[PDB]
Amino acid sequence: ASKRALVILAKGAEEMETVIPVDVMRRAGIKVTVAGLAGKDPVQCSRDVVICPDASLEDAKKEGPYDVVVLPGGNLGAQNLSESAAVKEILKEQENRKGLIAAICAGPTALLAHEIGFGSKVTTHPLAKDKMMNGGHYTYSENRVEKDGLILTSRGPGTSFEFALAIVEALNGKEVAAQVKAPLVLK
Amino acid sequence: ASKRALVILAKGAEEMETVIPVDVMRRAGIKVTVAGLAGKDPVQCSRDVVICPDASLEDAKKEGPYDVVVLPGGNLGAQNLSESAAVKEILKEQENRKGLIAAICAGPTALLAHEIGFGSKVTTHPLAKDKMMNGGHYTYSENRVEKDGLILTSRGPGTSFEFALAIVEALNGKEVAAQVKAPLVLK
Ligand SMILES: *[C@@]1(=O)C(=O)[N]C2=C(C(F)(F)F)[C]=[C][C]=C21
Ligand SMILES: *[C@@]1(=O)C(=O)[N]C2=C(C(F)(F)F)[C]=[C][C]=C21
Ligand SMILES: [Cl-]
Ligand SMILES: [Cl-]
Repeated sequence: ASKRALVILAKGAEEMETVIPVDVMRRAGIKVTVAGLAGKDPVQCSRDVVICPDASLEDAKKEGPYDVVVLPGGNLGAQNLSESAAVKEILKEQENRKGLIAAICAGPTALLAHEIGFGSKVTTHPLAKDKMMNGGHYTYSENRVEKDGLILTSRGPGTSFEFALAIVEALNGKEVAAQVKAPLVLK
Repeated sequence: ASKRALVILAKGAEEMETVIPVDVMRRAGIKVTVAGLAGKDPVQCSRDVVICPDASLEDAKKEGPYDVVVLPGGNLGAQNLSESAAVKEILKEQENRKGLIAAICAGPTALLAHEIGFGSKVTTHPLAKDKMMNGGHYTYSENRVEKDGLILTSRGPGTSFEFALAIVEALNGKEVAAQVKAPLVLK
């Protein structure tokens, strides 16, 4: 059976951090659901790219659980994710079932907000470190992609391909990740 | 006055090659218009990401000319660009006025279709080389980003940041490109 990914899309999401993982995961044969936090309607991303989600979060939740829950960054997107009780419930469920949770840039700060994965080694965007580290609930890393326990994190738009390929490797294996990587013309 | 970019968005465009340049150019303070080839309606990209354009191409043309015309790739997107008389007119105008033309992945093959920039050194995705080189009208390059005469080309999703930053440098200068680059966490 194909692996399944939930990508939660909120107003102010970083569009590159949303699109790169969606696209790369789909190249890997993962069934990806782009789920609108606010509902079914189009979402205005951080740099004004407007993306139409596949489904509302409310509806996508009914079709869970997923092999990975993905939290894009963007400061205001991450803040919206952090404020959402629906996100909290999804992440708690995913944590309880020992499923992969992936977050990039400021996205990991929603893990802090929802008390997810405490004790894990994590990275974030450099400018989101202090927020993430408030209380010392995680151990900070400067690796471009980091993975500890359930929790896969990464730093910014420029680490999005590495982040996405790490998700691919976790779900579908090293060989599929290498096959998907080659045609991308990565450095 | 701010520089202005036209990004032409067709069905089957590679969404990463569309979003990365739009976002990075907007970070650079460029006024970017995402123009729908087919009209005002949302566009289904190659990997099923749906993007709502800012305007139809028809309308965006009325607001030209632009400092750069950008052609994303995606094989089927590039084919749609190649078949369009409206694209032909836009590119011919841009060429006639000695303005920048930028194209990535299979995007450069639309330049061939519309007889734009013959004689220039160009790159493409490796799998689009033979198409681009039919007739020997260009000189082929394996550089990740190439620039000759009016024509700025690049290879694939994994060269999209380099491509976008080259556009930024051409329009806004080296200093702005470096300022925009740093927070991206590129390697
Ligand atoms: C990143 O996408 C994010 O979530 N925050 C962020 C910043 C910051 F934190 F706002 F400064 C900068 C670049 C990229 C990202
Ligand atoms: C690229 O985005 C493009 O336009 N074509 C392409 C391929 C190809 F050519 F179809 F094989 C592969 C990867 C990336 C791109
Ligand atoms: Cl942001
Ligand atoms: Cl393609």
